[PDB]
Amino acid sequence: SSDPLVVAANIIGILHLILWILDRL
Amino acid sequence: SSDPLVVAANIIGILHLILWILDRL
Amino acid sequence: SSDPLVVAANIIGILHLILWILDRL
Amino acid sequence: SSDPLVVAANIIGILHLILWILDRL
Ligand SMILES: [Ca+2]
Ligand SMILES: [Ca+2]
Ligand SMILES: [Ca+2]
Repeated sequence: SSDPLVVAANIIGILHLILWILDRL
Repeated sequence: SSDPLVVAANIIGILHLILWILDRL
Repeated sequence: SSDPLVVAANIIGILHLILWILDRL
Repeated sequence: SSDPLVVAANIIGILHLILWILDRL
């Protein structure tokens, strides 16, 4: 299986990066 | 039995995301 | 082996940190 | 033992959060 906390970590990090890039652009 | 390291990572990432959103708003 | 999801977490985090530093400077 | 890839994830996120706060403050 996969750790649900690591998936959550990825989701949070990906969203933060995406929202920040779109904010700047 | 969750990994505290991974829990810490989620707390940091989520706090950072929330603090950044609220600052931009 | 290493968890691919933890590898993705590092890649995302360090990319975000690098892009933000570069943006600011 | 602790997973070093998870330690690094915490170090990156913590550094990034701190740098961003200090930059805003
Ligand atoms: Ca503000
Ligand atoms: Ca710039
Ligand atoms: Ca500044």
